[PDB]
Amino acid sequence: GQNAQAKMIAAQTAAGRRQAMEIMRQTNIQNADLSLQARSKLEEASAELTSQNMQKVQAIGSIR
Amino acid sequence: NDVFFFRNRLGFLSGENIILSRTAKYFNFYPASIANLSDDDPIDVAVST
Repeated sequence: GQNAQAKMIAAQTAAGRRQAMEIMRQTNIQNADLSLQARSKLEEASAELTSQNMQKVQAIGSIR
Repeated sequence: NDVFFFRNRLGFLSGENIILSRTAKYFNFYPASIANLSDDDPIDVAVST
C-alpha cells in the first residue's frame, strides 16, 4: 500500500509542522510574559524609588 | 504690623496670625511639598483664645 505509506508520512509532516508551530507559539507567549514581568519590575522600582525620594524630602529638610 | 527674625526665620505679625518663613529661605513662605511633613516648613500658626 504505497498510498497508505504516503498518508502515514503526510501525517508526520503534519505532526512536525504543527509541533514546530506550537514550539514557536509557546516560546513566543513565554517571552511576552517575561516582558510583562520586566515592566512590573520597572513599576516596582519606580515605587520604591519614590519612597526613597519622600524620605529624602524629610531627611534633607531636617539637615537644613 | 511688624517684621522680625526668630530662629533664622523672617517673621511677620498680621492680625491675630504669626507668620514665619523657612529656616533659611527668608523669601519662601510656602511649604516644600505635600508628600511628608517637613522640618523646615513655614509656620503660620494662629493664636486661639
